[PDB]
Amino acid sequence: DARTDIENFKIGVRAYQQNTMKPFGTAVGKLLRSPGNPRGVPDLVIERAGQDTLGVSTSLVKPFGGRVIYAEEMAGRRYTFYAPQVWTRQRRIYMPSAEIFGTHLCNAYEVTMMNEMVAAGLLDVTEPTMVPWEGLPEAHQAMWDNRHSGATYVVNHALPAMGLTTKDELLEYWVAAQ
Amino acid sequence: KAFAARKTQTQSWHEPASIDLDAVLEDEFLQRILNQLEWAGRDKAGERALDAVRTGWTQGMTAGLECEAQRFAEAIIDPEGGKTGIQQFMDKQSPPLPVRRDGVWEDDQHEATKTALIEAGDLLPLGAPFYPGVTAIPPKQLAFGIARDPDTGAPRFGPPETHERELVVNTPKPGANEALIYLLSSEVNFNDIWALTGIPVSPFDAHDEDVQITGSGGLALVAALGSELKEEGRLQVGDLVSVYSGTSELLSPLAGDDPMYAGFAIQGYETKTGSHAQFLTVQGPQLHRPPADLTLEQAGAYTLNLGTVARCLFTTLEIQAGKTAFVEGSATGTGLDALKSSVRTGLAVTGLVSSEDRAEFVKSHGSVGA
Amino acid sequence: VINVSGHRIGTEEIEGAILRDKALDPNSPVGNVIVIGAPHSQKGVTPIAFVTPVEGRRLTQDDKRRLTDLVRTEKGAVAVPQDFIELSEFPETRSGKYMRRMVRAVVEGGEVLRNPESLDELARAVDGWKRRQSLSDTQALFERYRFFTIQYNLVAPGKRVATVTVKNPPVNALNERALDELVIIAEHLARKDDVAAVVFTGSGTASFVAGADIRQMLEEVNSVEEAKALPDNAQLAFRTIEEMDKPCIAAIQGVALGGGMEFALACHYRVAEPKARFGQPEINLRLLPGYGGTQRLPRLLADGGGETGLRDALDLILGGRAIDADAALAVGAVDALADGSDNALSHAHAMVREFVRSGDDSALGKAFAARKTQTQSWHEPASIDLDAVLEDEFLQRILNQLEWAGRDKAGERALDAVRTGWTQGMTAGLECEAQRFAEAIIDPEGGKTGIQQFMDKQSPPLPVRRDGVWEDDQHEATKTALIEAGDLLPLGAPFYPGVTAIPPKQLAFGIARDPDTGAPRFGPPETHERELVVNTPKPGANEALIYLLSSEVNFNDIWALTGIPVSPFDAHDEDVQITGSGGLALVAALGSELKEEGRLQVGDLVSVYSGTSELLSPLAGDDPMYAGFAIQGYETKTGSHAQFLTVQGPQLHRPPADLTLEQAGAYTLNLGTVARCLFTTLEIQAGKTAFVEGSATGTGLDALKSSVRTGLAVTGLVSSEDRAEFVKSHGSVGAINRKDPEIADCFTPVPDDPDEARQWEADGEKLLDAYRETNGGKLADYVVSHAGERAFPRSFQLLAEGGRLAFYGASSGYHFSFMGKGGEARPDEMLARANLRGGESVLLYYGPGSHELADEKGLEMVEAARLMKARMVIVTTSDGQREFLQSLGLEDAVEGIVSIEGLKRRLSDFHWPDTLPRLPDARTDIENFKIGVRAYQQNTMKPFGTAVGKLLRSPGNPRGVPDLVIERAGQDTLGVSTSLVKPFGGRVIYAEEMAGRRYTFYAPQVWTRQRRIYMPSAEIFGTHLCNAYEVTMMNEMVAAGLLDVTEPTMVPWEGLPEAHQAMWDNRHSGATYVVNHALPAMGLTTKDELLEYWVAAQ
Ligand SMILES: NC(=O)c1ccc[n+]([C@@H]2O[C@H](COP(=O)([O-])OP(=O)(O)OC[C@H]3O[C@@H](n4cnc5c(N)ncnc54)[C@H](OP(=O)(O)O)[C@@H]3O)[C@@H](O)[C@H]2O)c1
Ligand SMILES: NC(=O)c1ccc[n+]([C@@H]2O[C@H](COP(=O)([O-])OP(=O)(O)OC[C@H]3O[C@@H](n4cnc5c(N)ncnc54)[C@H](OP(=O)(O)O)[C@@H]3O)[C@@H](O)[C@H]2O)c1
Repeated sequence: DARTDIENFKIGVRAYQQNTMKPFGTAVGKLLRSPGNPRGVPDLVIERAGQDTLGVSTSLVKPFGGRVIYAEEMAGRRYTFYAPQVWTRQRRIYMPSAEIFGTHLCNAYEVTMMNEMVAAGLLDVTEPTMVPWEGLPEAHQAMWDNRHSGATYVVNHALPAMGLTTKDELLEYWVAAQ
Repeated sequence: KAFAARKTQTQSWHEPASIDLDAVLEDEFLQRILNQLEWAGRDKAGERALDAVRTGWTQGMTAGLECEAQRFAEAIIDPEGGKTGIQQFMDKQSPPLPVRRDGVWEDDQHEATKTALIEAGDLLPLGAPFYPGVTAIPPKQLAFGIARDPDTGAPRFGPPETHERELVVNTPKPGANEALIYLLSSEVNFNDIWALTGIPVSPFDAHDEDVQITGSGGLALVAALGSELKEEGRLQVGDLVSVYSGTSELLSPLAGDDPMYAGFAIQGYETKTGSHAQFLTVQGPQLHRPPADLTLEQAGAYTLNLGTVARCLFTTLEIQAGKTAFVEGSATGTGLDALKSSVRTGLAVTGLVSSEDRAEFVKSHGSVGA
Repeated sequence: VINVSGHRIGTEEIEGAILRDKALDPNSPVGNVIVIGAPHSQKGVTPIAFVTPVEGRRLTQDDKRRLTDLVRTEKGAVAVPQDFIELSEFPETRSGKYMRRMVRAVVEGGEVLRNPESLDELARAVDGWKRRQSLSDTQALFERYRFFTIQYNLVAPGKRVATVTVKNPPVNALNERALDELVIIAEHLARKDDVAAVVFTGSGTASFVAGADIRQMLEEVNSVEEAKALPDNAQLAFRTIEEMDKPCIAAIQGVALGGGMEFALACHYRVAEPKARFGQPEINLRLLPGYGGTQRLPRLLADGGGETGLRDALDLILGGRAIDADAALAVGAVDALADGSDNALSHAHAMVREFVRSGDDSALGKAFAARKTQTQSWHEPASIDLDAVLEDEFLQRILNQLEWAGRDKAGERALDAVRTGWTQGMTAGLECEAQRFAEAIIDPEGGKTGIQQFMDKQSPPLPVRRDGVWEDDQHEATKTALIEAGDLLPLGAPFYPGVTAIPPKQLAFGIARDPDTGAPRFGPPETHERELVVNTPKPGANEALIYLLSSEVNFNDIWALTGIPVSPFDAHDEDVQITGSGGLALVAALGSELKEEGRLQVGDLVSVYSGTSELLSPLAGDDPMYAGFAIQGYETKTGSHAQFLTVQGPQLHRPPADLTLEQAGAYTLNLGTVARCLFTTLEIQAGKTAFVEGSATGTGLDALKSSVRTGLAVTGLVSSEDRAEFVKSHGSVGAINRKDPEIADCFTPVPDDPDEARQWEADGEKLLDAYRETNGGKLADYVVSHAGERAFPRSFQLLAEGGRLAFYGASSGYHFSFMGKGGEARPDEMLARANLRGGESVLLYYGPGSHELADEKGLEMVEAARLMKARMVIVTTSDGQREFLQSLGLEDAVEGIVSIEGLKRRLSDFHWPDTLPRLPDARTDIENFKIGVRAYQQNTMKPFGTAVGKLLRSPGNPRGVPDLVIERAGQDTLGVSTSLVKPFGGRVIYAEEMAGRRYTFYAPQVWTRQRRIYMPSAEIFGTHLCNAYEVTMMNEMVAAGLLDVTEPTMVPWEGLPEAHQAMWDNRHSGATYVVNHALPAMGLTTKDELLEYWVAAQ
């Protein structure tokens, strides 16, 4: 685990890449080379229920929509993969009766859609637990220790009072506080 | 003029220099480095370096160059030199280099520097009112994050409550597509912690700065705009805006597909600076108009957690009303935003918690169970 | 009873109006209401509305805003609550009665026993409220006028700075009331010793001040007394600012035009944004500068530039054209520009800061003392010979143009004002200017005509600028002169990026305005498309400069060159238009941000995509085509038919390497449009059939080959047998000759008489027999249309059951028509097809053709949309139909209803057409075509969209635009519905038997905004060009062989006009044309082969 022993964790990640993914991707890449796919990366992997190579396949398939499929019976077997390879690159695994879709943050257009839904009521902004500037380290630690005092934290930088709702209220309270 | 001047410059380098090399080497920081080289096993290389510097400095560049080449060839084949240093760099096990002069953060000198800069007009106190277009943008600012140890150069990672420190850093200048914003608040997200701790990846590996400021989101005022943002005419100095933390290659043809797939990076977590600071530079499309009916505490609180949940539920999963949904961590952060959002979408949402209080909490948000 | 500022009003009257929400909305969060008169600093007493909500309900700010407009519409704006205070409960007595006095006592602070503990919750809310009011009445930061805001800020312990911001929202125009406020503001701030300096600016990013209110000078000035008030008020404000004893900076963040330019000139220092533009367009309305322009502009520019300064000032007044900010600074009309991340307002305040700290040593203190001296000298006669300067030959070309455009008497008035002050002093000029301005306004042959023409879009052109004179006699002589010096490279000259100096002048093909009249010289390409000498552009931060080796020859060029149906000059302010959408070029220079990107490099061989968009908008992540999109060369001022060009980074692409140089920059516009049409819009599938218009040339050919290569049974429309053979040789199942005498006469629009229309449909029977004989009994599953008005109806008739037509053009005309296809469907299913989502805004027509209040299908549609959680507005025919619906308890579904009958009652000139009104072809009759379109917009759309919008406005849809329209087959309002529904994906759906009826709409409303129409048995999707990501997918498929570039028919530089005309006449000598600029040979395949053949030539 990267917490208890990070120097040996980094070595294991590198050995995986250098002795498995790089040699294997190179060989596959030479055969998939084409004017349409210069780097020779698979768009889709057909995995097989009778082995546990899913980590390699998710790590080799193209980033951002790369797909891995199973068609055979997977009952009674364990499969494994490296989590960041699927979510941070948003890769998809289609199985006969189940699907695992990686997802990572959002793009700026989806934010505008989100705020459109917040305006329309379809979404609801959880009211944050406000924290002073000095309380930020404690809020981080409270999250890390799973001792949340509320649903979600926000640090106050320069809000003169809580409850304000317009820019003009902000500036007005500032000149009043002096 | 330049070639004729350089001609006379080089021929003067063949004669001993008129500057005292020994005196400058007494500099406190140049000494800090030497001790750092000792700590990192490069003290021998340092000696060879200063030998060639000193040789050429007193016997002419020629005599120096001759010396430099011999030490370099010796250093390579040296079992304790290049054979160790190069293998170390190539196995990603190299000790850190020292910091730069402009990157020394010492705990005992922070509060003095803060107050001195505030005595001058060089740093605004925290919470200070800022009227865009009127208030002078200070050159310095306060912020939270991690810095490299001045003595060893290693990132001072650790538990947030003891290692996330308030620091005096520079106020950034926006590029042509960037805005400078004065932060009223900042989102407190878990990616802040992964960085501050260095688990499982060091944020310093993605940039070449001696300090890391985290922070992905918040409420801000527009303080300045790059030339192209003014051409766009969407934003305006003085606008109250919430911050979206995603950054991408806005000039890539691939933007039509998804900016997430065009050199994407989360600010504060995968960039040198973030929103846990007084001032921040952001790309244009990071700034948004908050929904009007929200309070100022609400406006800068949700764009990371709720934006992620929105993509997860409506883009990736494409959830269908009436269906069942199982959410982890349904009582805090993203889990709660997902719990709430799926309930409102019309699903039969069940939540996972680690306390009976949290189970009642999610049942009061419309869950069929906990 | 409360006395709201002497207005006696009962609290019950206010309470009742608030309670009406419960009678209008069965889901109202309002439960109980009490209204109290709370003490107010000035109003004396002001009504506060305490409300307890329904169980579980909260009182949103959208609710308070609705309950506020409710008292307004019911009683009056005087009886409006200042705030709405929510409470958990009211003081209830033994039995339940509400103790109004208890609440009144607490609010009023008086001495209130018989009831529960609610009393504490009131005080808490009254306390909180009474404190927000104290802060409002004591705040000294903002002074809020109707069209201005003053923001004070402490700079030194006794010196405040004042920021006066103009705010009249569309363009910050100054109407009379704003001049009234601006006088008071200037006089007040002048007397405040508290205020050390003043900074004027405008809100928003578009305009500082773009002029006086033009409509007001026409509709509210019917006498000289009324007219004289506008100069008199405006000049007094500007004189007050000018003569003030404090530095007054104009921070110009947008355009400063007309009165806004006169506003800035009144100030002591001027700092502007590089995007700001400046001018005096009053002459365009047969007026003149009336707020000081005829005095401060020639005086200011003459002090800076001597005789020439005066000349330059006469250019701006008599010509009336605007200049960019670099020119304004050069001539001396502004003093500084805010480069980089600096902005006008901050810059100004930094000058005030340095002035408070250094006084007269500051740059602002010197400018202020200097201006003082400057102003007083304007009050004496000027030293420059005016009559002599007016002998300048270009000033004469302007005067001769004013007579041509009917503005000579306006010019005479302006020179009179100029000359009066130039000889007698600013004061005499300002008096004469003011009188002449007011005389011109009321003058029937002046303002009354000019303003009318301007608003109705019937003004003649203004002259060209002094620097925009292209005379054909001069071209070849100027070209050689520039070439012989180091300023212009000969056409086809080698260019080694990073080595060859960039010439300042260049050659290009395009259209210039006539130097005598200012009218664009539109005409047939071979006679009117001309080679001109223009400037080599300079790239912006996100832009690149490229040296064009070849150039795509596309139809949009021709539409631009001929000014049909739209002038390319309406979208910019230059004196020359250059077309050209795509080509092959080298990279010559990269802006700061394209060097940061790292993708492009100086020297790269690249193909050009013609799409431009707001790269920095958040909406990029959706589709760049929906983020301020515009095609270069056609919808922008410059194009690729030139030596040099500037483009956005995303326009430049790496061509497939296995292509030749001729192909590389030859296909992107066409095949890219075809790509989005086939693979994105239609989503064509293998095994289906398809019908492709113009299959033998251009986009049609690209579509044919691409559809064949995806595995479809493509037949092509064709006009000559020789082309039908050519099309068949590309793997098609067949072709059809639209000119064959057996079917030629049937390719026409659908007549108005419904009986003729159904006969028209029969007359296409021979056509469908032809198609079917070649497709094993089947009709077209897909259709690609672009010919337009005279082929779309038949192309639609060729569709199969459940087929999908797309189109991206309409060469024959934009008046589209089609006979509906048999088939009925459920509103349920149709809204599903259109992917109706909860929260989207829907428009539904009720009682479409009749006055009978029963429309069973109409109610079914309401029920369908209601079940999908849709914000609905209903449009009925009559008031009886509207009142019929109001008894069906649809309040939880429809946000409102409006009847066409009601709009006709309230709007004399509102027109509801039975069908798209036919207009004269722009080819034949341009001016009357332009007149008819704006009649539709002004008398049909703008009224009907406003009424609908006001009922659909919500936070999620601030501008109240329908996301989808449920049309009705019994009417032909499709032109309205396609014009109203949001652009970029908007949808209209039919769910009823459309057979035997005609339906009409305006072509560009569907394709250029890519709106979709769903019908039971057919679908019409608009498509348009493509985004730069789709281009990467195109070249990707090209390299992979899934797509094939058609070899371009290469023509020389001198042949581009003929090549364009060949396309226009359908006299093609090949498939598509490309113009060669600097390709030394044909068959080259690498950049290094290009440069090596250049050296071999020299
Ligand atoms: N890819 C992205 O873009 C993105 C975006 C946002 C967040 N994240 C990541 O998602 C994770 C959550 O972030 P957050 O904002 O929601 O943090 P949070 O507010 O602190 O909540 C984390 C939740 O995890 C639950 N939890 C902890 N250990 C668990 C376990 N062994 N099994 C089940 N639940 C456990 C806890 O709930 P209970 O104890 O009640 O069960 C806790 O509420 C983080 O790792 C974050 O880095 C990623
Ligand atoms: N929306 C967009 O982005 C976009 C993009 C590209 C092009 N366009 C437009 O689509 C149209 C074609 O562009 P292009 O480059 O392909 O032009 P093109 O190369 O000149 O070909 C147009 C074809 O249309 C056919 N045609 C002319 N009149 C016809 C009629 N009354 N009925 C049926 N067919 C007729 C002709 O073939 P036959 O006469 O042999 O039958 C002709 O070959 C133009 O109007 C263009 O403005 C739009």
